[PDB]
Amino acid sequence: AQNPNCNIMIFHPTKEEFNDFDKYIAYMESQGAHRAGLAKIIPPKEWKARETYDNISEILIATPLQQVASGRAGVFTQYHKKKKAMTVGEYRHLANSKKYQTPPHQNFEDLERKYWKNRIYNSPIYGADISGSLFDENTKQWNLGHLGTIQDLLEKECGVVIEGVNTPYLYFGMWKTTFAWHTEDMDLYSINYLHLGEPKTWYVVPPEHGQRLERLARELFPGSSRGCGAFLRHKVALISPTVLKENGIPFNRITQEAGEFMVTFPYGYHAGFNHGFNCAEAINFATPRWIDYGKMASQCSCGEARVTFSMDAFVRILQPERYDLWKRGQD
Ligand SMILES: O=C(O)CNC(=O)C(=O)O
Ligand SMILES: [Mg+2]
Ligand code: NI
Ligand SMILES: [Zn+2]
Repeated sequence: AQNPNCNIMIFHPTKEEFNDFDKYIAYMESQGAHRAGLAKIIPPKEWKARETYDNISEILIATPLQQVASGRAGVFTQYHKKKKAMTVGEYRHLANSKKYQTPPHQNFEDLERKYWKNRIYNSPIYGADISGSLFDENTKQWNLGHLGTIQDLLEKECGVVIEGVNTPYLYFGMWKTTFAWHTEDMDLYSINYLHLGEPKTWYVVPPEHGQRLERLARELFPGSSRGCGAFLRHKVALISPTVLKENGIPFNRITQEAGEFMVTFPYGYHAGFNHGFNCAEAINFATPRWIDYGKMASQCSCGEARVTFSMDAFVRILQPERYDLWKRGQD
């Protein structure tokens, strides 16, 4: 078995190897990459997502989110308070302000220490889930707005034709902006490209150990657990590496820098934070190996997680029994 310790793998495709997306994903899995839950892909040196970022300030963040924390430094929840709309230009200025900017630090490790020590005492502002793309239409390789769609994968593998579309989303982050512990909708893959700015640190639990994380989460957030049988789908809970180590949960960490892709694999729980002002683009995708994870994916039926038009069809076809009760939570 390849990659038996479930380490995060880093790949350096040639421009020749960067032409066929599906084939490269299947290559990485041949080498065991999926066992970690997360992989890094460094694009060929000749490749570019676009010519420059010089004119992005006019993108609108219609609902910036202030991420308010509650709990203790290593075990907290976050709630997203909606703020007034601002442009990317206004957001970048805010991120660079004395109140919100990255503090002085020695290296990524000192900064990680400062994040876990101090996150709860601040409320950084996140521009999340903004439909759109920053890839130039002329970028033919690994363009997240030109991937084959999950609906087309389900059609090719299973023969069924369903409604829905699959498009990317932009994320604008600042120091301390945080993504809570989660897997993707329907335990899909994701791919995330860091277009510009400061790094993003990731934590990930191997898929084969995801239930260990869930059992810890039920112990640490007991009333959330009683309220919903899949409350990590609400994307509100954080658990530090120190706490994970104290409770024997297998995990890994890695820092993504500007110009790099990350792939998350089905049922790979992940969480993380941003080091300073940045812009990432991400989209879900599927492969044939995903289908069985889609069938087995947990769902939020308490009604908090409240998910897409396109996820409806996935639930209807892959989880017909749940269909019913799940759409009661989503209506
Ligand atoms: O970048 C972020 O804020 C969150 N991204 C992801 O969870 C992802 O790409 O799966
Ligand atoms: Mg613009
Ligand atoms: Ni994710
Ligand atoms: Zn729920």
